[PDB]
Amino acid sequence: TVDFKAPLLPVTCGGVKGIMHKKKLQQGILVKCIQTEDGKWFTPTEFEIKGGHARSKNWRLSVRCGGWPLRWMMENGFLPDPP
Amino acid sequence: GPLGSDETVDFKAPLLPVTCGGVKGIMHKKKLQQGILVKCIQTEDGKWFTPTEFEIKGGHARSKNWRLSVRCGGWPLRWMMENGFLPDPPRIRYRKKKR
DNA sequence: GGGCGGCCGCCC
DNA sequence: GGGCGGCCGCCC
Repeated sequence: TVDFKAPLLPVTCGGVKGIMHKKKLQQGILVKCIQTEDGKWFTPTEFEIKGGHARSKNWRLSVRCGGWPLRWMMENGFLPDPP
Repeated sequence: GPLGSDETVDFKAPLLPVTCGGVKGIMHKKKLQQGILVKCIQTEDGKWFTPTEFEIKGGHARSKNWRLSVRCGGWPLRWMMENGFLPDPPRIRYRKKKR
């Protein structure tokens, strides 16, 4: 279940599940903000690689929330776009 | 279905009437040849668009392929290219140096 | 290095 | 014909 407004977002990338912490993402892409079910932590690009999508080189499209690319979440005000 | 419309259009002219959705514009072949990021399509209000900008203006952003969503005489621009009526624009506006 | 636009094959 | 995901290279 997905609440777009929640501080924690369930995300997927190539079938790998994670939990994204918006507060950590807001600190910039060098901060690990996505935690997988074994407790490990990933930056957005690291999670893109983890999900098999290294070649796409765009975590904003490769990482999904409820099936939506994170880019769509940013476009609709649900997720900060890190500067 | 896949064919063009019934209007007469000269496919060899330097300026082509193009359409995307309901939106009409004029494509300047000489500008398209310069590179894909060059504004080459002028709408009637005078505003200018690149091919992908024109696709978005025409309501076809989701298509992500101006070669099929932009038309001339009903024909997709891909058909115009396949038959030598339209150049395929370069990605960049200069010749790459030996690498 | 990273953002992001362009290409186009594959699906529906 | 609408749709969109995988891939990659241009450039800030």
